[PDB]
Amino acid sequence: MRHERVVIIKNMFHPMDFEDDPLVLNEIREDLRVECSKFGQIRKLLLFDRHPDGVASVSFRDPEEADYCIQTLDGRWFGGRQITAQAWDGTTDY
Amino acid sequence: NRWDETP
Repeated sequence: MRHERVVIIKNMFHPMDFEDDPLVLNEIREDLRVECSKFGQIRKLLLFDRHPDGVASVSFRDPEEADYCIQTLDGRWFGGRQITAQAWDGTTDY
Repeated sequence: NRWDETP
Protein backbone atom coordinates (compact mmCIF):
# COMPACT_ATOMS: atom_id res chain seq x y z
CA MET A 1 2.15 -2.99 -1.02
CA ARG A 2 0.00 0.00 0.00
CA HIS A 3 1.25 3.47 -1.07
CA GLU A 4 -0.55 5.60 1.45
CA ARG A 5 -2.37 8.73 0.26
CA VAL A 6 -4.49 9.30 3.37
CA VAL A 7 -3.36 11.57 6.20
CA ILE A 8 -4.91 11.32 9.64
CA ILE A 9 -4.76 14.60 11.61
CA LYS A 10 -5.55 14.65 15.34
CA ASN A 11 -6.15 17.19 18.10
CA MET A 12 -7.63 19.70 15.68
CA PHE A 13 -10.63 20.40 17.93
CA HIS A 14 -12.79 18.85 20.62
CA PRO A 15 -16.45 18.10 19.80
CA MET A 16 -17.57 20.48 22.58
CA ASP A 17 -16.19 23.27 20.37
CA PHE A 18 -19.25 22.87 18.13
CA GLU A 19 -21.78 22.72 20.99
CA ASP A 20 -22.22 26.48 21.36
CA ASP A 21 -21.16 27.84 18.01
CA PRO A 22 -22.76 26.26 14.93
CA LEU A 23 -20.27 28.02 12.60
CA VAL A 24 -16.96 26.77 14.03
CA LEU A 25 -17.14 23.34 12.36
CA ASN A 26 -17.42 24.77 8.83
CA GLU A 27 -14.71 27.34 9.58
CA ILE A 28 -12.26 24.63 10.71
CA ARG A 29 -13.18 22.49 7.71
CA GLU A 30 -12.41 25.34 5.35
CA ASP A 31 -9.21 26.28 7.22
CA LEU A 32 -7.94 22.73 6.71
CA ARG A 33 -9.00 22.54 3.07
CA VAL A 34 -7.28 25.84 2.21
CA GLU A 35 -4.04 24.80 3.89
CA CYS A 36 -4.02 21.25 2.56
CA SER A 37 -4.67 22.41 -1.02
CA LYS A 38 -1.03 23.59 -1.05
CA PHE A 39 0.17 20.03 -0.47
CA GLY A 40 -1.64 18.21 -3.29
CA GLN A 41 -4.92 17.52 -5.06
CA ILE A 42 -7.44 16.69 -2.35
CA ARG A 43 -9.62 13.73 -3.24
CA LYS A 44 -11.56 13.61 0.04
CA LEU A 45 -11.54 15.67 3.24
CA LEU A 46 -13.45 14.53 6.33
CA LEU A 47 -13.79 15.97 9.82
CA PHE A 48 -14.90 13.40 12.44
CA ASP A 49 -16.67 16.13 14.31
CA ARG A 50 -17.81 13.88 17.15
CA HIS A 51 -14.55 12.05 17.64
CA PRO A 52 -13.04 12.99 21.04
CA ASP A 53 -9.52 13.16 19.60
CA GLY A 54 -10.37 15.91 17.09
CA VAL A 55 -9.69 13.79 14.01
CA ALA A 56 -9.67 14.72 10.31
CA SER A 57 -8.68 12.62 7.31
CA VAL A 58 -7.32 14.14 4.07
CA SER A 59 -6.90 11.88 1.06
CA PHE A 60 -4.57 13.06 -1.70
CA ARG A 61 -4.03 12.05 -5.34
CA ASP A 62 -0.37 11.06 -4.82
CA PRO A 63 1.51 9.58 -1.86
CA GLU A 64 4.12 12.34 -2.17
CA GLU A 65 1.35 14.85 -1.44
CA ALA A 66 0.45 13.00 1.75
CA ASP A 67 4.15 13.01 2.71
CA TYR A 68 4.42 16.80 2.17
CA CYS A 69 1.26 17.32 4.23
CA ILE A 70 2.50 15.13 7.10
CA GLN A 71 5.89 16.86 7.07
CA THR A 72 4.30 20.29 7.27
CA LEU A 73 1.41 19.68 9.69
CA ASP A 74 2.76 17.25 12.26
CA GLY A 75 3.47 19.20 15.45
CA ARG A 76 2.06 22.43 14.02
CA TRP A 77 -0.22 24.63 16.11
CA PHE A 78 -3.88 25.08 15.19
CA GLY A 79 -6.35 27.16 17.19
CA GLY A 80 -4.30 26.82 20.35
CA ARG A 81 -3.86 23.03 20.01
CA GLN A 82 -0.74 21.17 18.87
CA ILE A 83 -1.85 18.76 16.15
CA THR A 84 -0.41 15.47 14.94
CA ALA A 85 -0.42 14.27 11.34
CA GLN A 86 0.34 10.68 10.30
CA ALA A 87 -0.18 8.34 7.40
CA TRP A 88 -3.33 6.31 7.81
CA ASP A 89 -2.59 2.81 9.08
CA GLY A 90 -5.08 1.46 6.55
CA THR A 91 -7.17 -0.21 9.27
CA THR A 92 -8.37 2.26 11.93
CA ASP A 93 -11.74 3.96 11.45
CA TYR A 94 -12.87 7.17 13.13
CA ASN B 1 -7.25 31.38 10.09
CA ARG B 2 -6.36 29.32 13.15
CA TRP B 3 -3.06 28.02 11.76
CA ASP B 4 -0.07 28.51 14.07
CA GLU B 5 -2.19 30.00 16.89
CA THR B 6 -0.63 29.20 20.26
CA PRO B 7 -2.43 29.09 23.64
